Amino acid sequence: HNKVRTCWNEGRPALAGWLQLPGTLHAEALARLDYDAVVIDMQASPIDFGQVAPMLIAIELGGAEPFVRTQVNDPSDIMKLLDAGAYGIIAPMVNTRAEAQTLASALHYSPRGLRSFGPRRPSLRYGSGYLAQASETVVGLAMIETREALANIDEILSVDGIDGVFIGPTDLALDLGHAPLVDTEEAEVVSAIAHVRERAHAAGKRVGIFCGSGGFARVKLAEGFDFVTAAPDLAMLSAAARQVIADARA
Amino acid sequence: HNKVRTCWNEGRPALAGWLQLPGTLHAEALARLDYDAVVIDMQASPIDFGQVAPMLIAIELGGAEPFVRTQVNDPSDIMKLLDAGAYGIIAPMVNTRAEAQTLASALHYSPRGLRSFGPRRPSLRYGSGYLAQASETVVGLAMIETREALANIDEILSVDGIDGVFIGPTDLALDLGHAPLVDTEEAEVVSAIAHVRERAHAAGKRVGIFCGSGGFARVKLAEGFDFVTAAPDLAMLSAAARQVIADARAL
Amino acid sequence: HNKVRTCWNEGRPALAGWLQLPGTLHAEALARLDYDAVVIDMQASPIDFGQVAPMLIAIELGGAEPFVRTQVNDPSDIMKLLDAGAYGIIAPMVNTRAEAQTLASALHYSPRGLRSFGPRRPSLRYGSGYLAQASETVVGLAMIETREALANIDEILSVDGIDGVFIGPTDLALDLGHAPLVDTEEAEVVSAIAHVRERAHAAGKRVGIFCGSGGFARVKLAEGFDFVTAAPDLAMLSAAARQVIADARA
Amino acid sequence: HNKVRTCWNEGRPALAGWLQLPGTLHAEALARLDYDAVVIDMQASPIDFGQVAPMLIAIELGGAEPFVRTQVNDPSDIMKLLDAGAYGIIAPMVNTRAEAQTLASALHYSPRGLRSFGPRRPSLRYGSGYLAQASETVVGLAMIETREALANIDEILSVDGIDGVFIGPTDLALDLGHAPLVDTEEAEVVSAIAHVRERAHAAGKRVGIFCGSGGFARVKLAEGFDFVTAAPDLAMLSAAARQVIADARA
Amino acid sequence: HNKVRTCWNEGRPALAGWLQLPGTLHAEALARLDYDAVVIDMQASPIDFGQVAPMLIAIELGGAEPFVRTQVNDPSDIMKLLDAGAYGIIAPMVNTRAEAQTLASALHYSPRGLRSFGPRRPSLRYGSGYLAQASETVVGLAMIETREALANIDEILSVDGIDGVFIGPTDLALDLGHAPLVDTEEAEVVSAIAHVRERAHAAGKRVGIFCGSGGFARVKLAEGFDFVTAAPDLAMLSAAARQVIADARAL
Amino acid sequence: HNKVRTCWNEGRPALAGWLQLPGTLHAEALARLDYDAVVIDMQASPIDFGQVAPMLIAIELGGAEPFVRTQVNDPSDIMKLLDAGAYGIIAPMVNTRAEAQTLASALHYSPRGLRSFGPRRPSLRYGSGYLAQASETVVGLAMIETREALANIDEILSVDGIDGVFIGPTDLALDLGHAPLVDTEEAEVVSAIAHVRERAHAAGKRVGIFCGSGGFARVKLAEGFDFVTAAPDLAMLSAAARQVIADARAL
Ligand SMILES: [Br-]
Ligand SMILES: [Br-]
Ligand SMILES: [Br-]
Ligand SMILES: [Br-]
Ligand SMILES: [Br-]
Ligand SMILES: [Br-]
Ligand SMILES: [K+]
Ligand SMILES: [K+]
Ligand SMILES: [K+]
Ligand SMILES: [K+]
Ligand SMILES: [K+]
Ligand SMILES: [K+]
Ligand SMILES: [Mg+2]
Ligand SMILES: [Mg+2]
Ligand SMILES: [Mg+2]
Ligand SMILES: [Mg+2]
Ligand SMILES: [Mg+2]
Ligand SMILES: [Mg+2]
Repeated sequence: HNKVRTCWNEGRPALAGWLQLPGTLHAEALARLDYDAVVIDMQASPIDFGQVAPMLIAIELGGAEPFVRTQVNDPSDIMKLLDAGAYGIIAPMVNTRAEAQTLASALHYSPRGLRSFGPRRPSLRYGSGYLAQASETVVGLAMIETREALANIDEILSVDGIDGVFIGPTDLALDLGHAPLVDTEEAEVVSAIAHVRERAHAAGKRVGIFCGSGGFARVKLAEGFDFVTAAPDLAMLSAAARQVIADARA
Repeated sequence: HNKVRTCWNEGRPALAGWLQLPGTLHAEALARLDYDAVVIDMQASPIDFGQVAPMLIAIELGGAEPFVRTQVNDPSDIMKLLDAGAYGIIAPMVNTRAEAQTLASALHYSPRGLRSFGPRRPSLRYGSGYLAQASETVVGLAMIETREALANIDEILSVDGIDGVFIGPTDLALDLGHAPLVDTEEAEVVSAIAHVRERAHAAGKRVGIFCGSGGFARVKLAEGFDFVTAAPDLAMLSAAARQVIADARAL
Repeated sequence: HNKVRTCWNEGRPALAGWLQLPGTLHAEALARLDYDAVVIDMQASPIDFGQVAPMLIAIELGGAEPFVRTQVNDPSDIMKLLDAGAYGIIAPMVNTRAEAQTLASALHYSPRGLRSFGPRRPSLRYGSGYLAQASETVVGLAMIETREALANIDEILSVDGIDGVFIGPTDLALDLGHAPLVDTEEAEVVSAIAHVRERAHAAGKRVGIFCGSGGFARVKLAEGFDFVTAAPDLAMLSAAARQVIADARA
Repeated sequence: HNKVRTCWNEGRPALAGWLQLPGTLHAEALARLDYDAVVIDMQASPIDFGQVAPMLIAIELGGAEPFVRTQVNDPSDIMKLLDAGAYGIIAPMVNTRAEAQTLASALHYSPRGLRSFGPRRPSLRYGSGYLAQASETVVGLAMIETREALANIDEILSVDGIDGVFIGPTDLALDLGHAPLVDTEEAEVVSAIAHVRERAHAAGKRVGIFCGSGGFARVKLAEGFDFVTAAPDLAMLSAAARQVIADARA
Repeated sequence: HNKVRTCWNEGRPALAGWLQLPGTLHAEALARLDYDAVVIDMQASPIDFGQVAPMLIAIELGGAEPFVRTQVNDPSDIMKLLDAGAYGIIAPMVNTRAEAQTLASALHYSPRGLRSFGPRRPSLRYGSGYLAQASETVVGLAMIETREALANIDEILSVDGIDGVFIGPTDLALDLGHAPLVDTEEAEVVSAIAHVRERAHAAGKRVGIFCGSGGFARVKLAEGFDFVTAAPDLAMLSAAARQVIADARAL
Repeated sequence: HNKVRTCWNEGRPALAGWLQLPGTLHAEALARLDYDAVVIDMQASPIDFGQVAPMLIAIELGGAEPFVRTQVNDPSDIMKLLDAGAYGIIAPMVNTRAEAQTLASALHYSPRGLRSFGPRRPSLRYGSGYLAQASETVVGLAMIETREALANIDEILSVDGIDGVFIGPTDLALDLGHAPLVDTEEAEVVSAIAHVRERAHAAGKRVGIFCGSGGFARVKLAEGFDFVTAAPDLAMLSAAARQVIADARAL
């Protein structure tokens, strides 16, 4: 079973890791922590497909559901990843109902979508009965990180075949005319985010958000978020080394 | 100029990072911090030659001195790394004078060593007049992490063409019959490390040490070690994540 | 000369291999067998471009025409591959005349198409006279694997600059509302396939099909197919190991 | 600062290298020569993203501004590269004002464009003030290599958010119905190129051109070109080895 | 637990696959079959360290024990593989007791061997209390494929810290002056293999063998070999394809 | 047939290219020129096993004989390259007869050597009846680039199973106390090279040499060297670019 979906079915949210660094060793290492999922970021990173492919295997062995935030909302790229044992897709810059249908169409075999049939790695996981349950095995979120996304939120949330939406808070803050700051106090950004969540849950759909600290993720979890990511590997690693250095040199 | 040798020339220590994770992005980032050097571990890691080459380029662009802890003390492996712009070499399990001579032979052109001439990247960095300073551009440390190497410390320090030694405290604890624990303070191991430190300085040679934490590294800097590494990327990242998860899930 | 095109000119079909596993050693090994071509599958596989590039070289040394089934019908991806010594392109999910023109446009230098000029590997094969013969050196098939493709078959086959079409029988079976089974007996799927072939040959164009067994490929060859692939490396390798195990344990 | 932009601000053109061969050693080596920039060609080459990523680092260490000629004018591919320390983008086959706006939109953060915010490598170069100066740090050229591009030159040059255009002379010669020859004497091709340059400078925008010899680049430099590339690594390497062989065998 | 050592503990053989082809997709797939272990050949293959690391992860996710046949019997190569989650080691051309001691030294922490401590992947799999069972988590086999190794079988079996040996029948045939043919039954070679088998069991040590076919492997299981590999991916794939082509082109 | 051995059989020299740059595109292109062979330098370069494998395939498709200058003279490294379709081996720093014997052992199947049997690519190229000609399909050269190797030239040439030697003039100049300069004509080094050439031919053995330029290579062909390499890709590319830049920026 999909571990995030089994979180949701058992009435609780998922906490996910977020990797910008390529490779299998930190991926597995983080996956064995009390993360329900680890997201590989193929957008704001040097991670291409050759590197993602072994990292999905690493996360699954680690005991976390492999998730990928794609470079772009592209049906054929999303389908390749599904076939490689990506079991969650987060599509950036989903701004319209049409783009969200485009996302949906990639996540589901006909007749519900137009997903190409060749399930190399999921067939090994789920076996010859994969077709029947393929849809439930995969989690699909549209990212909301523009003013336009915000305006089209109900129409995006109308789209059958996506589990929910995922807030890109830095892109969202920037396009709102504010500082691209993670975990921001900026009142407009904060109200926009709360508005996205309320609309999502009213549409009976799931909402997630990207966090830069445990402190902030704790708060989002308390406010009812279903899928919270904290924190990117490079940011935690950078912060950790800065502390090691200041402690060593004090 | 070698950033580590500059520290040493002004009679100050060098502080170095330590990578077990392949990739250029974290190698550049940590290199931009207040690290004098960044060591790529090619031993206890999934980093092979193909991954190491571009990480060297990134650490150098970062503005730290590129260091490698080799898989093994093998002269052909060491030479190929130096030609790929390793300016720092930490050769593991150097247990005998013969083995220090073998390290030494790789770090120096004839007649001082038998290093092969083909310095693809060094000649790009130091241009004309690289050869004239080749030996000083490179830093070479013999790793002490065995009973045998503890016994043979004086003969290892006698070898002209090495700068000094580098302690592996966990592997030394293990080989002295004790728990292989991070930043060990097992009394006997503490004694053996103190002895190595003193014999390095008595010999006019630099002494360095592997640290798993900022606390231990600060104490080693205070004990006058010349080269302190702190801490491995993977151990810093796992602890960082464990803490972010505990704060996220806290009542 | 293109070995598949020289098959066709000499009044006989091509039998091609089908690789989902990355690497050069099996590629060369299979290429030296009595395969006229080996197809690299960049869709239902972890094969990205970094891995495809050496595999094209391996197949050509092996003595088989390097063919690639792309992730997607994309002009710029197809052009890169041509430039890397892909000499056959099979484009998945070609559903409309417009998408088939899009395919055609990538395969041909102006004025016949809008192929970007920079023929890194074909220049080495064919020399400074490559331009004059570039078109004949490359084989272009549109895949037919949807109901929509089926409906638009004559219009697809109308498009100047494609050699023919290639049936995706599992995607085709699935979208027809049937089991995604290779080498299927399902009567609708079988009639649809026979209909695609008849229309193709009536349009004086070539038709191929993907097979999962030698038994089935034999039949398609007999029915007049011009380009038959059997069988994917992973499927033959999986089947072979299952036999080795049952023989060893009997 | 961007070294090409500082060339232009100081009233002089840029001479750039052009790499079709993957890897870091020749990249750094060429970057330390009296090249102001080195362009990595991801179109007419086997260079994918995994190989480009370390080559950008190599060029920057070498002391030349890392430039990339993309496979295709794609917003999400261009954005990934920016984030990887590509500081110049040359987009091939820019044929219309709309495609040039598409290019522009990728190069600039909102509100001037819709660039996704996650500046992994430029943040390390420029620091926390990167946002304010992001636009100036990057150089954007639209390639003109079709008749259609030629026809739409004023409209392309109208687009705010591109520095200028870059002539693809072989594709341009080919589509003009002439031989795809580098550094061509063909009178129509020569007049078209001179016309592109004149229109560019009249629009107060920058113009570049791809060259195959130092002799030709010298001439383009004299005619007022702002960004001249000479010559592709494989072509110089091939020519050099042919000379070595003829000298050795004489 | 080591799936091979579990087979052995219940006094049953282990059956293992054999990969010469790089990639994670076929390594996972074959690992999901009724193979106890899957050996990655890093000797007679284009598989280097960079490709081997993710194949280990895939075989383990597949649910077979990850095994490696090394390029050479070299302790630093063996240690780096064990730390990357090789739980099974087959070291080629082990011809002398000294060479078995050298294999042995890599497979065990001090004081039983001189394995370096840095178990990145093993500590993730076996968590707390890995060190307490480290030796049993790993399986190490000395390869017998020479005249010299045939002569020295008893002294190789005497070495405490190896589980047993692994026969290379083709390389042994070749070195005994005979055609290097797959699953050879050359009378003299058959005698030499039988002798190795008997001296392994007399010594209380496990004995294994390379098979190129399911037929030969079944006979070896019947002769009581403890570890049988069958058959190499590339040889299984070429024969599979040859047969599909012959059926496709048949009248 | 081996293109180098064919040259030799008709008593003509072989001319070879030399790659320090990873990638298949330039390896194919230069192989299509009038080069008899193309040597991949795995020593003074960032080329590891993973990059070397597909470059061999490209040089062979190019229509030149695939050659490798190894990182080190190590039999397991040499064997794995031959099985990956290296048909030409240049082993560096071969200084003693023992070291030539060690090269020799890797190039030949028993009983003439102890090469492991697993010829994945060679058996694809030469099909049935590869084994019958395996030794002649491969060319092996001992590199002379030291004082020691100059002294021991006669005992190195005595070793049956090597074709001859390959001079590294820069490394030989360096080790003889002189400037390590490209295509050196330092009088003493010229003497040492002439002596090596004469002792190779006296011994009935082939002699080859590293050239950094077409001029030097032409002179060596004229002095009757049997194998001349000219010139490294990276040195040819940097000079080519320097010249294109100087012409571009000229008044
Ligand atoms: Br945790
Ligand atoms: Br963050
Ligand atoms: Br066949
Ligand atoms: Br199939
Ligand atoms: Br210059
Ligand atoms: Br050109
Ligand atoms: K977990
Ligand atoms: K620094
Ligand atoms: K064939
Ligand atoms: K420069
Ligand atoms: K299994
Ligand atoms: K040739
Ligand atoms: Mg965003
Ligand atoms: Mg040398
Ligand atoms: Mg399909
Ligand atoms: Mg063009
Ligand atoms: Mg150690
Ligand atoms: Mg063997």
